Amino acid sequence: RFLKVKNWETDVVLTDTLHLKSTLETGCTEHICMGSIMLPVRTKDQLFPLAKEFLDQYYSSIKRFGSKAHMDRLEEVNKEIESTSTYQLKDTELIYGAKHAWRNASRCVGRIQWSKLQVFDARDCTTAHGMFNYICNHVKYATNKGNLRSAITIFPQRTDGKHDFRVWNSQLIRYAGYKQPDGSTLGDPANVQFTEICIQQGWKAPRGRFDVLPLLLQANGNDPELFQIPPELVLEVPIRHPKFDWFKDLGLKWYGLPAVSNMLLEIGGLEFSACPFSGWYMGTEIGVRDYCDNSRYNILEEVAKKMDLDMRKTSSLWKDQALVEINIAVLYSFQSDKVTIVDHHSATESFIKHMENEYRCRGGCPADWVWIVPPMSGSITPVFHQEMLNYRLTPSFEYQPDPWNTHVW
Amino acid sequence: RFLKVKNWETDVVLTDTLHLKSTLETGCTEHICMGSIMLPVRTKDQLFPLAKEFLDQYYSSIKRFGSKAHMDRLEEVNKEIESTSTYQLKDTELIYGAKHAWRNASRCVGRIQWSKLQVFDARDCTTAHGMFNYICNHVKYATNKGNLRSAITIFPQRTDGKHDFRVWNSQLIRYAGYKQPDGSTLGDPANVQFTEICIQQGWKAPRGRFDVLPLLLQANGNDPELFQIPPELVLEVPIRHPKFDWFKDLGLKWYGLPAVSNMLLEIGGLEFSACPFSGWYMGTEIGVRDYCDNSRYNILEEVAKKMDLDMRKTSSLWKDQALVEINIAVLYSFQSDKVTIVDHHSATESFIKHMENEYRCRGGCPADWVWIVPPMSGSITPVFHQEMLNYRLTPSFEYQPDPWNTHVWKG
Ligand code: HEM
Ligand code: HEM
Ligand SMILES: Cc1cc(N)nc(C[C@H]2CNC[C@H]2OCCNCc2ccccc2F)c1
Ligand SMILES: Cc1cc(N)nc(C[C@H]2CNC[C@H]2OCCNCc2ccccc2F)c1
Ligand SMILES: C[C@H](O)[C@H](O)[C@H]1CNc2nc(N)[nH]c(=O)c2N1
Ligand SMILES: C[C@H](O)[C@H](O)[C@H]1CNc2nc(N)[nH]c(=O)c2N1
Ligand SMILES: [Zn+2]
Repeated sequence: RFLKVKNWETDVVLTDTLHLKSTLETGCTEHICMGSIMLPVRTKDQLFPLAKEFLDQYYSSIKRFGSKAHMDRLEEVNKEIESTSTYQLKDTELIYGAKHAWRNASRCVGRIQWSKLQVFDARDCTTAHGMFNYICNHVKYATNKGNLRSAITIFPQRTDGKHDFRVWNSQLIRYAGYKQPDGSTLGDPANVQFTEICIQQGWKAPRGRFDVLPLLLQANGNDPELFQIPPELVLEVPIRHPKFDWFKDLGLKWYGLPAVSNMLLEIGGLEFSACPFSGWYMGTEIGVRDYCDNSRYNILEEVAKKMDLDMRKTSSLWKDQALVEINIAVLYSFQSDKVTIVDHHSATESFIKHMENEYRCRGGCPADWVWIVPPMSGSITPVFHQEMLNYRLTPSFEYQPDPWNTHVW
Repeated sequence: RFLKVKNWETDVVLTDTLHLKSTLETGCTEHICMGSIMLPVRTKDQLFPLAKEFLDQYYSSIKRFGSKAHMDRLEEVNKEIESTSTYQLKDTELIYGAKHAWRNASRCVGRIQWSKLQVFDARDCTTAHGMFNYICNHVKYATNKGNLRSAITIFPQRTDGKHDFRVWNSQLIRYAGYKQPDGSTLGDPANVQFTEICIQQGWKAPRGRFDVLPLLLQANGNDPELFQIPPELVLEVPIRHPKFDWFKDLGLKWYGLPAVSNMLLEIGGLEFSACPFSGWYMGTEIGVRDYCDNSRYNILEEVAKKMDLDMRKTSSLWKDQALVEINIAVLYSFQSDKVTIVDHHSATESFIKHMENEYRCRGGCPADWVWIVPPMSGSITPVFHQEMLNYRLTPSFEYQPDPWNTHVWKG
């Protein structure tokens, strides 16, 4: 019932009690571990337990548990659900809920930052043009001229499930991908399907390698609509290397603002299906994953060639050498252009400190080791040596089906 | 039931049915995943089912399930258990068992090789001197002048748990570690406690940075005895770098033969508490873990110093740079001396081919992602992108308590 986690580098042992407050299921059983699997409406009856659980933790958090104001709010929400089949969160609850969904995100190494989140309440939004406005304002606020600030914008909650708000983009800012007669892929291969949806809905694709995609926004269950984000709001960084003068000629760039927009925020049983949120990048996300995944920009081969490495045999570690250089360049470029970025050493060191705070202050910290350990140089980061327990707490961010599969036109 | 795994790089989807044969528990529940936890006397009653399950598996593998020989062997083992409380494996069953424990080892990336395992049957062994002789022969056979061959030596099984055979070394070949009065460590800090035991038992320590430890061997529940492996049997590689000529002057070397000696082999309910096994290295085990863990040789700083990397900010990626150079050095050095080694790209690519094969022919391949993914350059290896299912099959290799924690000293 009480669980221990050990760090094998430092011998520090922490005791987890927070897992006993775990609501949702993991995918694992006593017979099988699904730890490495990527992906493993509410009737009146289901909603009240969920609301009570949430309000209890909320009132506890402001040191008012069992107070008249606590009991009063529980009755008010109970009455509202009994009458309307749903309920509305107070601003204070919504903010607490959003901060806690981030605090609970077991796959996020950046959670030391969880209490500094700007929450933009977009529950009064009714159209896609309204959504576009809210999103530009979020983009501009979060970007802050390179001095990035964490933010989330929360559109109206699901009702009967036929009037869903959705941002169809997987992130607010991404690059288009196009299949060519050639048989190869121009731009980002991850976005080929989405790019085609944009085209089939009207978008004039410039057909380049780094074309910022249009937002495709769905309000109130309606057909989604296209908008170009003002370019002056999309802060991009040209990638150069501090030692290699040829690096700029690869013609690489990335965007400054990582902003996930396809997830669902669950607070007190309510479901916010459009809740784009953003922070700032850890360097490896771009340099290792975006640039080097075989199925992404896949640039290792071109870079290795320019370095004049021996690509005859895997054992020369030519991939590993090129990988480090690409990642030095990402960090140097962002740092030179004064755009907030964190390297994997710094971010994992901060996460270990955050785990210790959470264990000391909350009795635990759900973490998914498979996600938390950076995709390069794993064991030279402290997280590699840290046992982590993974479990699901609410409020939470959850995955949801891509809208093009669900939506009826 | 069927469980699917997806490779996110290739979109190849595989279907597991083999998990239906898993008996042991994982540590996980519906409410918690213990996937990153390092470590998550049998009665007759519990023994016959375990024997039967094993012999059914063996007899199926040789295409003799339900034969007279299968039935006679069940009857014979049954009778042996009831009368003597245990039983003895036939040589053939021991071989099959040890190969399968390797095939089932979900933390092992090298399992493409599982069917090529030399099994040395050391069940007639009775003394520590006998164990020493068996282990020297294993070392010489496995080493094979650098052309490494996988092998395992299997000492007598547990009886009442008061008469255990144990190799106290965690690996047959490892370097001493010595804690100095000033709190620094000479040699391998992983081996400090074990080094202290060896010293106390009477080992004369040379006190250098790469002193091969003596074997500390326990037979039949007796107090363990020290033995020095003949140095001519301990193949070592001096580490140098193909471009950096100062690399040699770091004074680094490593041994060629990775040989785990502290695990317990379970076959058909029987427990082999001393079963040292060996293969060949994947470079990262030495270049990443042994050399660069903060709690091991910890050479990153000195290497990066000598490379004149910018060390004042982690964001220069100096550690990552020095890490790649060290790992190039390890593979170059082994290759130059003709000692078998595999790089992490080759080994993971082979593992994925092994895993796909296993899914087709066996219905699955239990794998622990946390261990299988290499400790550098994770996502440029194909295993990073491969979903894996982890479950426990027998025969198996298991952890067991360090023997200095449990041994009853006879004096
Ligand atoms: C402030 C700087 C932040 C850093 C450095 C950071 C770091 C990261 C990284 C490296 C990942 C893994 C992404 C991947 O590999 O696909 C991630 C995932 C995630 N983060 Fe953060 N994060 C930050 C801010 C935030 C914020 C502001 C939120 C929510 C308000 C958030 C919630 C999440 C969630 C829910 C995931 C899992 C996403 C998924 O499953 O695809 N993070 N974080
Ligand atoms: C032949 C070449 C082999 C290679 C390249 C290889 C590779 C590896 C590696 C890299 C590990 C992880 C070690 C660590 O990080 O501590 C490992 C673990 C393991 N291997 Fe292998 N292996 C080989 C042969 C063998 C053999 C012959 C056996 C037994 C017959 C074996 C059984 C195991 C077991 C039980 C583990 C888990 C060890 C633990 O939990 O500490 N492997 N293998
Ligand atoms: C808020 C935030 C900050 C930060 N530094 N990084 C992120 C993650 C963003 C930026 N880089 C990857 C992207 O994550 C979204 C996709 N998450 C991984 C994923 C999940 C399901 C399916 C596919 C897939 F790639 C989000
Ligand atoms: C047979 C074999 C081949 C091969 N290439 N590698 C190995 C593993 C050996 C050599 N390198 C590390 C060592 O692993 C032994 C123990 N594994 C780590 C471990 C397990 C439990 C607890 C702590 C701990 F560090 C074994
Ligand atoms: C199959 C495996 O779970 C998958 O490749 C994971 C591994 N770890 C990851 N870790 C992070 N941070 N992001 C990812 O996309 C992944 N992908
Ligand atoms: C806490 C964590 O499980 C631990 O550090 C693991 C991670 N993955 C590993 N993987 C391998 N191959 N060997 C190891 O020792 C470890 N250590
Ligand atoms: Zn699990």
